[PDB]
Amino acid sequence: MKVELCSFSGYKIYPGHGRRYARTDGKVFQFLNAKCESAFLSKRNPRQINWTVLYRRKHKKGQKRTRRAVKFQRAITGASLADIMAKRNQKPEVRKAQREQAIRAAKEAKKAKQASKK
Amino acid sequence: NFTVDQIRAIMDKKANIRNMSVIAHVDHGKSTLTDSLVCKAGIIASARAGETRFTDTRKDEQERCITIKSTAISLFYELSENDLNFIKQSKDGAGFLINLIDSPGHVDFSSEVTAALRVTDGALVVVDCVSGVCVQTETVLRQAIAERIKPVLMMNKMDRALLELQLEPEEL
Amino acid sequence: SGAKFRISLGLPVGAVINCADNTGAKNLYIISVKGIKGRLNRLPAAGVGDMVMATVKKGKPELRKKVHPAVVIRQRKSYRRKDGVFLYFEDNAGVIVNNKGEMKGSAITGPVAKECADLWPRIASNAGSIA
Amino acid sequence: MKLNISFPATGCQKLIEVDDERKLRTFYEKRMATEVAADALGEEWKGYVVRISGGNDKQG
RNA sequence: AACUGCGAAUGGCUCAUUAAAUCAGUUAUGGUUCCUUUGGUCGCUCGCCACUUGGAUAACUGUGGUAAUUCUAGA
RNA sequence: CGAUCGCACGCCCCCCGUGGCGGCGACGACCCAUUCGAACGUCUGCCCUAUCAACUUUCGAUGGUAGUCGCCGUGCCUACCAUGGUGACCACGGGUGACGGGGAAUCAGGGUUCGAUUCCGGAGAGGGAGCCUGAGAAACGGCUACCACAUCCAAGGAAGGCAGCA
RNA sequence: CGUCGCUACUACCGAUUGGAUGGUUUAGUGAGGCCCUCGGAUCGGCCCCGCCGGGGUGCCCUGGCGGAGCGCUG
RNA sequence: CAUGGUAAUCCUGCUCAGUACGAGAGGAACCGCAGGUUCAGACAUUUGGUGUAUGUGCUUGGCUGAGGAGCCAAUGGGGCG
Ligand SMILES: [Mg+2]
Ligand SMILES: [Mg+2]
Ligand SMILES: [Mg+2]
Ligand SMILES: [Mg+2]
Ligand SMILES: [Mg+2]
Ligand SMILES: [Mg+2]
Ligand SMILES: [Mg+2]
Ligand SMILES: [Mg+2]
Ligand SMILES: [Mg+2]
Ligand SMILES: [Mg+2]
Ligand SMILES: [Mg+2]
Ligand SMILES: [Mg+2]
Ligand SMILES: [Mg+2]
Ligand SMILES: [Mg+2]
Ligand SMILES: [Mg+2]
Repeated sequence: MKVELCSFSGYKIYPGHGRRYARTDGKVFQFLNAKCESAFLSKRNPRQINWTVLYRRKHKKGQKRTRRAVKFQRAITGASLADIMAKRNQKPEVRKAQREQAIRAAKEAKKAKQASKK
Repeated sequence: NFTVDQIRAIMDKKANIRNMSVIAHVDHGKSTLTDSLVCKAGIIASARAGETRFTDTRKDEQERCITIKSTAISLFYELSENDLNFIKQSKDGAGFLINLIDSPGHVDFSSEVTAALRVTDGALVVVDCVSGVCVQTETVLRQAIAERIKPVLMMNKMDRALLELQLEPEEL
Repeated sequence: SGAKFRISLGLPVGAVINCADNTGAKNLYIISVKGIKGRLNRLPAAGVGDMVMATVKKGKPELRKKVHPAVVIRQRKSYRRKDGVFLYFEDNAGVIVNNKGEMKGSAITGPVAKECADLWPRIASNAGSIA
Repeated sequence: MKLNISFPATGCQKLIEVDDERKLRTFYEKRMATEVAADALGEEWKGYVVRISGGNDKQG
């Protein structure tokens, strides 16, 4: 079920009208009536003939939705949505204890190294 | 449908290869039966379904559907374990391999049938129902017994009995 | 399957058509049409996908002075395709074939008529583009 | 006619075959990357709008 | 395994083409390009991440298609 | 106008004590020079042919001039003016069973023939033509089109280039 | 010594607009590439701005959601 | 309706069936299906043709003082209809 469009006049051709043109190069064309195909065989520019639709489109005689998707919910091997949530939300003054503990441990090791060398 | 050099692994795996030669009277579906064989299966073979196939490796064979020169094909197949205990003889693995030679059984007695028999261990004798046992089938099994080839009967063309003759099952 | 449909003939016996193949023959002078019963003073004509015969006029010399079977693949006389579309091409073109239908060249230049294509599978396989 | 469905958010993408032409009308003659309503399939594809990531011709 | 970097413009073969053309010697580019090697230069400018910023992406997992390719897609 | 990567690791501590400072590299780079070169150029030099003596100049031929492009010099090409340039010192045209040279054969001397071929330069990768990347290709065991061959094909397409070793 | 007589060879002329082979070109068509002007299937961000929100303190830090700024840039 | 005229014809392809038959090579038929040739009888939706609707543009020469509007040139030509 195909409604063609005229290769010159740019018109919806209904099944009962028009003809086809097949070119030795391989190109195919469709014309509405004798007038259109005579113009085409005359090599006339349709954007010059005053009623070809593409002419009006050129001359402006007549007359988008980028919807975003920001998602991150996947779990990660060795953990899950719960586990990642739990280890992401120790914000209420729980990180600091681990923070200072690691810093002091690093400080204690460097004093241990100071002892070993001297 | 595997690569070219894995024929080694099964082909040296003794007691697993099977060598057949199909023998029948003329036009008895040797080509058709072997094409049915090659379609589904294949060690590299595809699933061609257009009547004649790799059985006839020569012109003026497909243009008269008459077999002239015997052709060999390598084929593969994977077997389900139920058959792997079905197999009474020595069985080694699931990847069973076939060396099949489709050979013309014409009344000229193109010695290709004999060549295939010599290079094979088993024979797939194909005999039609409505045509009965043909003379050339008797000929080909006559050299099969002489050369000590294991024969196996593959009777064909019952669609003629069903639709053409509209025969009764007991008469079948 | 199904046999072809009658089409506008528009290609009489006296016509001169070109070869769309690689056999090197250029011209084709229709000689008769295969399968035409005939009539009084009605010179038989060809259409796309008709087994006809023609002589080559311009082309390779060894190929000239002979009568060869041919099939017609192009024409500039229109004909309805039973669906209300009328199709015609620039020129009337055909390709030299053997008796059975195997076109004796190996390539076809330009498009082919779909009726000719499914009437002759060999040329359809070789046909550049279908139309 | 094989339909490859995918949840990029959840994975679990699988393949299903279909034949309902009336079903296929709904996504026939559509552009790619087009949000189309596939709710026609069964009574349980409701509330599912889908995007056309592409497809593969009969000749692969 | 993949991404990345380099090489793939070497070499091998043949002499069809080519008659001041190639080529031989000579001499110029102060009228030009030159990855690489090597030696130079790399704080010369005043002008809310720098204790390091963003995004994709193969390989990899899963779902396919094609008679068919060092064809590939979608997630 | 380094948001890089290894291999040793170490040093100053007043303010301290956690920061501050240094080694060996590698990978880098705008550009300069050098190297490998490449390209176009100077002068001279080539077999036979006059039953090839006048060519070239519309369609660049010979220049000037301003330009385009090219990496640059240069009708490379364009726009305007000049009618020019070569030729019996063989121009031009035709053949060449012509890739050139180093050299090979012959050897009183003189010369005569042969150099497709391992070295050098040039060209080609079936015949044309156009390209991408790349410093370097008009590349072809790179791509694209045509022609000519030519493989498989469920006929819907896909893939070719042994003047490389065999 | 010639003509004439016999036989083979060899070229030469020859209607056939002989035919073929390449190259050079004239006019015409012209695939393909590159360049140019466009063109915009898609893919981004700013504008988020209805907000739940709120903080230096309804004058938001914003935690994410949601329309969409129906613009502004790639 | 007495009467008189009278019209249909042939060939393909599929299937039958690669079957009957035949050693093989070869190789039909009937039912059915899809067409096609010749002839006949109509008809213009479509496609083409015709075109002086002298319908509408374009245009040669001349003519109405020019613009507009037109006309003549035995259908002025020509494009479309
Ligand atoms: Mg007569
Ligand atoms: Mg040579
Ligand atoms: Mg790093
Ligand atoms: Mg030589
Ligand atoms: Mg050399
Ligand atoms: Mg490079
Ligand atoms: Mg090259
Ligand atoms: Mg090249
Ligand atoms: Mg009567
Ligand atoms: Mg008129
Ligand atoms: Mg006038
Ligand atoms: Mg007036
Ligand atoms: Mg007037
Ligand atoms: Mg008058
Ligand atoms: Mg008309």
